[PDB]
Amino acid sequence: QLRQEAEQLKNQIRDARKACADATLSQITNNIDPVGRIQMRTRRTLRGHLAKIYAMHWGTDSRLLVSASQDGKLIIWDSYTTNKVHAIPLRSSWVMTCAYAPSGNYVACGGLDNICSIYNLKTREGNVRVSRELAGHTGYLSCCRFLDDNQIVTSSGDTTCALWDIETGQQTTTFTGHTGDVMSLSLAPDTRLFVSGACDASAKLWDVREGMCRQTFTGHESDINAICFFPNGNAFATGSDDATCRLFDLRADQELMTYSHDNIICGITSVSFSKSGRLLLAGYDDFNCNVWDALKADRAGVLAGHDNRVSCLGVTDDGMAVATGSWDSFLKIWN
Amino acid sequence: QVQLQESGGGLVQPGGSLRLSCAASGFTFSNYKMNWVRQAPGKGLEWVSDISQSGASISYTGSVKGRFTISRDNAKNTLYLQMNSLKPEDTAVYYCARCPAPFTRDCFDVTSTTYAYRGQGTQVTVSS
Amino acid sequence: SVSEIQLMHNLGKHLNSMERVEWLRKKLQDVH
Amino acid sequence: QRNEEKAQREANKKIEKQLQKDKQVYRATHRLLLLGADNSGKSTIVKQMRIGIFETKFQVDKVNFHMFDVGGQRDERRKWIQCFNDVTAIIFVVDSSDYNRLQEALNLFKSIWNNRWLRTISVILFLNKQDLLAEKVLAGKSKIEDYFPEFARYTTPEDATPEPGEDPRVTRAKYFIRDEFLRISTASGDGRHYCYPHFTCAVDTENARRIFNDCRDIIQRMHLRQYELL
Amino acid sequence: IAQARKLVEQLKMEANIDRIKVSKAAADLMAYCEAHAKEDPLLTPVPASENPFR
Amino acid sequence: VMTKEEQIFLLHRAQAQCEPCLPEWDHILCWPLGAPGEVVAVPCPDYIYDFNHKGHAYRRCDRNGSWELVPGHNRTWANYSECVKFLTNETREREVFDRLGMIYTVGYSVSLASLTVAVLILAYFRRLHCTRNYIHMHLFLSFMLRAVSIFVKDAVLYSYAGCRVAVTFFLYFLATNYYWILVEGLYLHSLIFMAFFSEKKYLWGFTVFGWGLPAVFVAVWVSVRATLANTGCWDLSSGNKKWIIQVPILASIVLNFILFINIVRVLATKLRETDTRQQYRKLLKSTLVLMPLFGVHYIVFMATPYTEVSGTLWQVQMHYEMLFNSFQGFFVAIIYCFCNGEVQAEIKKSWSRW
Repeated sequence: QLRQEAEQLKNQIRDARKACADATLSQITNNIDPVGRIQMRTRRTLRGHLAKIYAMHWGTDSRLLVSASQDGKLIIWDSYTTNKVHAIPLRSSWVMTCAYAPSGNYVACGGLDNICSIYNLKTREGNVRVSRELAGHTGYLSCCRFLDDNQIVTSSGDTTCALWDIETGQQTTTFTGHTGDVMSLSLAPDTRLFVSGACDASAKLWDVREGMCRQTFTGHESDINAICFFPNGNAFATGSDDATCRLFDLRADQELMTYSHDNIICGITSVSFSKSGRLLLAGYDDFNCNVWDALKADRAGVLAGHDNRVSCLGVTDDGMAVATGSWDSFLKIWN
Repeated sequence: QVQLQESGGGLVQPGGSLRLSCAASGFTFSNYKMNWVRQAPGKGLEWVSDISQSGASISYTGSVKGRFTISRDNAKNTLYLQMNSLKPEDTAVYYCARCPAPFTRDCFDVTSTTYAYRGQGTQVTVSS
Repeated sequence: SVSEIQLMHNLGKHLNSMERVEWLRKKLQDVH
Repeated sequence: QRNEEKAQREANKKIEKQLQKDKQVYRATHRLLLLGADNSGKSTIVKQMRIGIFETKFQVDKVNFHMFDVGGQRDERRKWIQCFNDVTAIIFVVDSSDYNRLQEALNLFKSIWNNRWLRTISVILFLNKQDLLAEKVLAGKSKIEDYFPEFARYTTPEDATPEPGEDPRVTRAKYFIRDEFLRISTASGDGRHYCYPHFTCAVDTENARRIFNDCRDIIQRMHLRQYELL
Repeated sequence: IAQARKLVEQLKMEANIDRIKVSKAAADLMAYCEAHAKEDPLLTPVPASENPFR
Repeated sequence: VMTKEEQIFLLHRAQAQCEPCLPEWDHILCWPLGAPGEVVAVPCPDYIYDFNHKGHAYRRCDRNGSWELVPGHNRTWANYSECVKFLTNETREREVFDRLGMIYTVGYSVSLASLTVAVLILAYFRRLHCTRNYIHMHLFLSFMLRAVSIFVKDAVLYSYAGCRVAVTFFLYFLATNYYWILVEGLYLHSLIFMAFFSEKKYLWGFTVFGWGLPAVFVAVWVSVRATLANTGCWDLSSGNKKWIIQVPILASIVLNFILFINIVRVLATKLRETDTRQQYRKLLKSTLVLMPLFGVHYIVFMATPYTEVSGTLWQVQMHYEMLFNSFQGFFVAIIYCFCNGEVQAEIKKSWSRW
């Protein structure tokens, strides 16, 4: 009875998707002016990570970025002058995520030690010290995103997105619904919703206030490794192991467009939009990133300058440059 | 959506023949190394057999080597497990498990407790 | 013995001996 | 004012002094990943290393090893195993006694061996509980060919060095399981990565030397491949 | 039975959303990519005078 | 052995001494008194280095007491045939020495062309700036300075401020190439014998050893020749003073061979543990490409002493040596910089990218 009722509920959901699929984004946007061949050159290369860079996060000022490497270092770089503002020795060498607070006062990181450690940069003492440890997750911390100086949203490998109160260090809200390791987040501009791709080819739109899954999107054929909202916050794009990126629209609730190429048989590690959202920047496992025209699904260009797998990708909040970490321990900035 | 709906299964006397069919949907069938896994009553998941992308390289658990035949039909996007000889040990639920990544010969996590790309499963029980 | 050094010496001495016989021929012609 | 520029430059000189100081320590220390199961006996081997994740230190001949056992995570390991692609070696520990679970360890070995990221890492494969394997063969109740029909057509390899007072039946069994692992190792591993099979029990006072010894061979061959020798 | 008991209403709350047409929502991405086109320093390359990275 | 200078001095002495038939100078010997109507025999003179000293030169004295003339000439009859017994007039070494130079001048030319393009490949690629390729650029440089210094010697003298210092550079730029091969062997032997060898820790030790230690025994040999025997362009043998350069160079060639045997012994073990035939198919490939790097060409004719030029040992050895010595830098550049898995990857990577 349960199996039949659940399956028959999916029928009208699929029917309403086909009903509202009046046309295709390709058909509507087939007459727009193409973005044309885009050539971004490496502007600065940041050196001094010993091991592979796994994560990276820009600051809100578009100047400082924080990078994590698999050797217990959280180096905060100055992208203008290429200087190490701070180097934080992490307790566990294995760190899979890092976030820089919107205020820039604190910096977070976590990995296979199951703890989203918060480090206080504004300590009056010589160097930085660990602010608080966030225990309560039972799986590798895939991603950690700040909401404000006291609220942090985390993801783990135990199908658990959690929202924490860093003052008390207690998991206030837990988000449950994923059937797979949750690999990434993306907060909406207003920080009221956040999407979350997991290892079950299903991105779920969560509600921060309620803790309930507002919507669930499928269309991918493998683990989703990256996800990012469109800068307005009414859509998002995802990157999976099936060597394609799919753009989903919250209000329409279908797969608007897919970014796949015949010669590409490598998964996507990271995606990110430009400030205008016209370019999608997907970081492939074939050691370079490709710049997809988000409205035409055309390869505008390629950022080929990494020796190893591209692990992370960021665009500054003013959009003036694109950082790109990789497993070759080198953090390059593009423009 | 990725969906695997197995068919076949039921009561067959020992030595019987049974044809399990796995109709894949929502992905390119031709890429993934499809597997077969089964769960004995009051026992953990175990791996039965697999098959490569084009059906080149085929392996079996050994407990069913020579008794079970596996083939994939990329025309209709279907997987098969032709059973020849059944033992009372073979009573289990057969799940049609798919390989996570599309173009790789490795297959991590197919016998996992909560794997995503596995089918619902069909009870295959043997008795007279 | 390194061949390079030995060959260098030998070429020097070779040219020395050629000069010697060149003078020898001159003296022979003188006596003649 | 230019004062802030010099202080920013001054910190970078002090920061990059610390990174160089800790770079020597990081490169001079070898990282290992320990893998197995509930009944494998990873817990017993880490006890022999007396000289959410579990960090083991042992010093052999003044060389530091970090042995990383991962405890916290779920049974799905296809995304956190990518962290350990830069390790020296994967210490894969197998329970050779339980033949029911021994096929699952072969599939786990195959996924590691053929992994797009682990395809350049050597595996120091340990076949633990060989004592419990011997008593299983001698009893005769548990039959290998029930699980592995190919064992009916197997003979002890010519490269066999049985221990004194070892029954022929044990050596025929204990080498079929080893040889079964090496079928996968030799199918695709071509100089990129190497398997180092071994036979250990719970009462051995070693497996730290063997890791030190097998790591030295891994590093030796890594150097020789750069010189196009191997 | 309990696991599938909670699945019926979880999926029901997803089906009650006030969905709109693709065509209406498709044009919104063009509208935002055009309004902010001029402010994106990667679609239109920026002179080295105000490009901090040069 | 005897310089033209010395031989002129000895003849001058004999002339000053010279200054029946009567005594007279014929430009080479003083004739004595000759008995009337007699054959005069004079021992072939001591003062002529090249003469047969067991012989006599002959004149005839007239019955009239005049030295006998040559029929239809004013010339004095003389017979010097016995003195010239060890004399000839021909060209064997004339073309052999020229052909020896002809081989290696072209031989070192293909080395210089191939190495210079090779060192730049290892130069401007940041990704290849490992400590191993750091040994290679220094070794590549050694075969370049060797190929230039040898060219200078042939051009400068074989075509005294320009020759006293040209020899010193020739010896120094040769000892370093015979030593930068030792460093290459010591480095590879330390990666395989030292348990977790510290590459960067000892990298400065090699650079001083490769360039500096050769200068220690070349300069002291210069400081010994100058203060004892300065005469000539320093291209002559002073007896056992030539062993102050050769011995330290030859002591390097045995160490490479002892290190090459250690590496091949180990690389034999590694292939056995990775089927008996496929060990041969890979051991042989790796052993032949380790000959140009380790310089095991030189061990063949290492302990051969100074020998006569027309000797069949001298002819083959020099034809063998100049052939292999010249082409080494050529063989090394192809094997270690053009048939390189890593280098070929990047050149096509930058080719495909650009």
